[PDB]
Amino acid sequence: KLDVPSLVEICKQQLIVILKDMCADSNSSDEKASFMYHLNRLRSAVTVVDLHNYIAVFGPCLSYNKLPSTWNISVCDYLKQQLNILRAADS
Amino acid sequence: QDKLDVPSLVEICKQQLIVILKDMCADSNSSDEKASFMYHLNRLRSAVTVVDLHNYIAVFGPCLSYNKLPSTWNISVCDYLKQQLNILRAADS
Repeated sequence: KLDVPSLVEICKQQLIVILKDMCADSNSSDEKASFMYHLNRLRSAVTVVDLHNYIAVFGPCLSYNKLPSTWNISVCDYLKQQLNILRAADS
Repeated sequence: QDKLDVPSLVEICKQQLIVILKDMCADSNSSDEKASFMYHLNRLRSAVTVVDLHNYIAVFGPCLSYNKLPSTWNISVCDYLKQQLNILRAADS
C-alpha cells in the first residue's frame, strides 16, 4: 500500500526521459502543448497510482531500459512485448 | 445506473479484441506462442467486466479507437505511443 518514495521518483524520472525522447523530434505548436501537458502531469505525480497509466503505456521501455526513438523494433513486436508483460502478471 | 452498460460494452470490446489478437498471434506457428495465444483467448473468454480487460484496452487503445490492425497499420512505435498519449490526455479532459 505505502509505495516507496525512491521507486516513485526513479520511475517518474525514467518516464520523463522517455517522454522527452519521444517529443524531441516534433515541432508543431499543438504537440508542444501536449508534451508540456504530459510533462507537467509526470512532474506533479506523487504516488504510483498517478503514474499507473504512463507505466502501462511505456512498460516494455522501462523493462529492457530502452528509449523509443532508438529501439529498432516494429509496432507489432511492441504489442507482443506488452502481451508478454500482461501474461507475466496474474502469477 | 452504471450496470446495463457493462455487459454490452464488455461484449463489443471483447469482439474487437479477438479480432486484434487473431491478427497478431494466429498467423504464426511456434509452440510456446500457440500456448500464449491460447492463454490470451481463455483470458478474454473469462472476462466479465470492464476492469478485467482494462489492461487489454490500455495496450490496444489506438487499434480499437481507429479500427486498425497491428500487422497492417504500418506506423512507427513512437507514433503509436503518441496516439496512446492522446488517448491518455482525452481520458482526463
